[PDB]
Amino acid sequence: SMFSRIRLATPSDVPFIHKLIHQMAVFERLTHLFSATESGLASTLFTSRPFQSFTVFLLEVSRSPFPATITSSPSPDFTPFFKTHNIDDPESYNFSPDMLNDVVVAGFVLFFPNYSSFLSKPGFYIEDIFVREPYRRKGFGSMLLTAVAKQAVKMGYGRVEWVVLDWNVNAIKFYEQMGAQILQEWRVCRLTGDALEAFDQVNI
Amino acid sequence: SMFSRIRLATPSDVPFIHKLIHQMAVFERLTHLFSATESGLASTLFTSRPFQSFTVFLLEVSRSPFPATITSSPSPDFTPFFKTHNIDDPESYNFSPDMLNDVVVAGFVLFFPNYSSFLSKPGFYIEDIFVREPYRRKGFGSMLLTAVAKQAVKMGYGRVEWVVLDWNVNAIKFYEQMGAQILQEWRVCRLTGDALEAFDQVNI
Repeated sequence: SMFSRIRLATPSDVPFIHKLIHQMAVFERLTHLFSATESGLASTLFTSRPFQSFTVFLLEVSRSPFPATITSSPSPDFTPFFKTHNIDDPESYNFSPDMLNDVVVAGFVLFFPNYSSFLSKPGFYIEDIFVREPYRRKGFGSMLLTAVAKQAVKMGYGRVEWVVLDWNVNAIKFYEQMGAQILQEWRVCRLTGDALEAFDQVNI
Repeated sequence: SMFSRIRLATPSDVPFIHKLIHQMAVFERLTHLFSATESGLASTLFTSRPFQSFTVFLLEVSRSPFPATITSSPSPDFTPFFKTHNIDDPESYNFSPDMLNDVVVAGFVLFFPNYSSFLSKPGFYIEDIFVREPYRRKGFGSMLLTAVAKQAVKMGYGRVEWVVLDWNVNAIKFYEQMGAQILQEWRVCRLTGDALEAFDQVNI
């Protein structure tokens, strides 16, 4: 048996969030895009309460059962999610929130509220899901997505949204099986870098 | 001369936000999607400070100059944006935040923070821009977009993002002229309605 739990991240989890983002960049061969720092994460991710703005769920695993609750959870609207599964992790020591306890961080989902004007209802947008290598091929990416959807339902939020690569045919079919719809008409536009910084010069 | 100003919305602006969203739905022939209420907007849009979560800039117009400042602005990171332009508005009385003053609300942009994991930096996502009919064909939609970009630069945010219709060739060219990039590989996925509500039944 391997036990898993999904909980809310708090400021003390910044080292693990930093390392998970780095491993995600390594996995994607995108480390040239990585400039995240622990200070940057610590000063930006936790300026609001969970679900108020940026929110991170952490996936943790253990060979022994987790506690049934988290009494110190940073939100009153959240109780952890759990699953039991029927493994060598050399990086365990860099992912243990309590060095003496047999629990390691295995993945994360980062999400934040979006909004539907026509409904006057918030929803969630999922920005990143990443599961580190020893825990891959076990369905944990889907478990983290499911956790965000379940939280949206508990809170009465209107929609959960994310993006998918046009060619990722297997993920598209997976999302459709869940009842999600791929909105074929929209394209994402991004203003960044020197192009964004040039707006400093507009006389308004 | 017509003077314009872009300021932060506050809870007292809920009636105008409600009516602007409604006019946007009427304009798009999408009123069958409109279920927004003043109470819903009032209880969801203002649970955080400006730029912390959902944020609305309001465009206002006047035949006389605006004050140079807003001392009661709900954010210390914001000063209003202004433009002078070289008109019959029957709906003026439904859009005047102070009935005796010669100022009317003409449009809005609704946006909220997004996040780049690789940068550990927030950005802004623009959800809606709408300018009501007597003030259309005057460049105010671009002015509202510019306001969000300028605010991102002032705050050191990393990117501004939005979506565009694949066939909206003129808007695409406009966004490219500004230096934005259309990311052709991504498609938006949406989980909503009974499909979302079904996640209540997942045993995690």
